[PDB]
Amino acid sequence: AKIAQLEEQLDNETKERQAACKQVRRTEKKLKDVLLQVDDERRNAEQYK
Amino acid sequence: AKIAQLEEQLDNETKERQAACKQVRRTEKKLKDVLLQVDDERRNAEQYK
Amino acid sequence: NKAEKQKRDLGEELEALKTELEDTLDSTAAQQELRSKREQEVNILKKTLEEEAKTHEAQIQEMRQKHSQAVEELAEQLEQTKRVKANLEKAKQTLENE
Amino acid sequence: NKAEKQKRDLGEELEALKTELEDTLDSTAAQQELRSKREQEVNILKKTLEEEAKTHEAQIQEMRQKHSQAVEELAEQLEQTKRVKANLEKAKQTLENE
Repeated sequence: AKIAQLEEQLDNETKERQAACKQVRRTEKKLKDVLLQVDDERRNAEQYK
Repeated sequence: AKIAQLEEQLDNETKERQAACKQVRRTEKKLKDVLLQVDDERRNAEQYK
Repeated sequence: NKAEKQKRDLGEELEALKTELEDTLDSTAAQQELRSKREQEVNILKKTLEEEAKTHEAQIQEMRQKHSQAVEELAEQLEQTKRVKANLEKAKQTLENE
Repeated sequence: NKAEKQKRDLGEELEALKTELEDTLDSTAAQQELRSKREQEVNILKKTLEEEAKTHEAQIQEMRQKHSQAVEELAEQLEQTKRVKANLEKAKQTLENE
């Protein structure tokens, strides 16, 4: 019985880690896109300077 | 033997889920800094413009 | 990312000096045509050299994967024969005893 | 590494352009020899660049032959090891059959 409850907890815990990894990789893509805007914004300030 | 291997695997999964927990906050904190950094760069271009 | 940002910043310095000298480029059309063509040729050489180096570098990368996969495939079969030899050795000692 | 080297080239070009601008007074009479000298230097650079590209192609051919020879040698060993494995397996069958 302990092995059954332990195996189920491992699958549930493993699934939660996979969902968190997807959100981490998703936020990283958004950060990279927003980071690229810094170059465009800085380029305008640089070209205006 | 199965309980020992199952307990070790379950404990390691939960640690990577403090691993996944702290990783989500790191990406979120860095994303907020990038959002404010691009905002400051935008205002700098307006001042120079 | 910081290196690419510095490259774009350094390029702006060249454009700034060019804009400030654009008033004299029109008057110097007798030699600006020949000098302008030389600048474009240098850019083509950098693009051709960079493209050739990138294309040539890709060939070495393919060799590190295609040749490595062939050696790994052959090495995998060699390791399988070694493990089979160990099992066959035990059968000889057991068959000889019987 | 190429980005770091490219940064030095960009900075050197900016310094060369600044010094070349001040030498415009002497360039009116120095172009008679600089044009023929600069053109000859460009041809020498093209020959060296072509030789470097040709040398890279020759090195790639050696790697393709060296890597292929290693895979071919390993393939021959697999056939010999595989054939020897058949003799060991066949010998084991004789003991079981007997």
